[PDB]
Amino acid sequence: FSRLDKVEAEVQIDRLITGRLQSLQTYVTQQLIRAAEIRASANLAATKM
Amino acid sequence: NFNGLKGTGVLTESNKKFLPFQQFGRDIADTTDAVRDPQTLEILDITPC
Repeated sequence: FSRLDKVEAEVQIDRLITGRLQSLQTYVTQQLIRAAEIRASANLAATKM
Repeated sequence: NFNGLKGTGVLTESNKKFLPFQQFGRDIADTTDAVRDPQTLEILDITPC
């Protein structure tokens, strides 16, 4: 934005938004998959209790 | 804006010592986190407000 117009800046920015957004959907999928393992543990810990 | 480096944030005096040839400090995300003021050769940290 310090160096390009509202016409070619967009063509670059669109690739930062795509990449970073894919880096969120990846992190959230990893957290959901791990949350399911911590839950299996929490359900065993409640049963041990 | 410093030397064309647009941004938004709160500026505060840094304890970071830049060597004579540096103008910008970078963080782990490669964003400019500190800058040497071009008129008076002292260092500001840049922080998001």
